[PDB]
Amino acid sequence: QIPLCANLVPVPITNATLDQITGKWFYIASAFRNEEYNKSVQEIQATFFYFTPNKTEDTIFLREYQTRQDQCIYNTTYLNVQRENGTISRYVGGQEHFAHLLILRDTKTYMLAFDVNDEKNWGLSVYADKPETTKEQLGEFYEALDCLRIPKSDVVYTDWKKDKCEPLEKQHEKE
Ligand SMILES: CC(=O)OC[C@H](O)CO
Ligand SMILES: [Cl-]
Repeated sequence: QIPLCANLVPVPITNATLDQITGKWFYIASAFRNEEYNKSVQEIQATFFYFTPNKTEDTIFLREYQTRQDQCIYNTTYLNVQRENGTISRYVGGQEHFAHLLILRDTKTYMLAFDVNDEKNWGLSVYADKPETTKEQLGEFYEALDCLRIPKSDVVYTDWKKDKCEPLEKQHEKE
């Protein structure tokens, strides 16, 4: 009687999948079951970032340009990859958290499903290769939320008009 979620089926990460995610992405939206997670995420006004996989070490080097309180905060870190599980992981508050990487029909968008920990904390984020998207580009994201029974009204979106990091990224590139 519990309908299952075809867009959330894990898919093993290969060297080809690591090439597919190499490059620049924009953070578009998330929604979590935990309300404090939604409110925490609400302070992030925009974020774009670059991934550079290291296939030997099963890591990905992340350079992130986040706008928070109307300024740019730049940070680098390493994510771990669990190839056979289809997950990538990041240390959050000193604990490793895992997410399934789900590359969408259109390889221009992908989602991270945070469905590896306690069920009361599950959530979904979606990313694209441009800062703006259409409702249609987000079809798989909204279907998955419906299937996870997270209402659309809990989604937190970034607002690209608020970005402050394009000026920095531009200088990082001139150098
Ligand atoms: C795995 C995880 O918690 O996050 C991946 C990263 O935050 C998105 O760029
Ligand atoms: Cl689904």
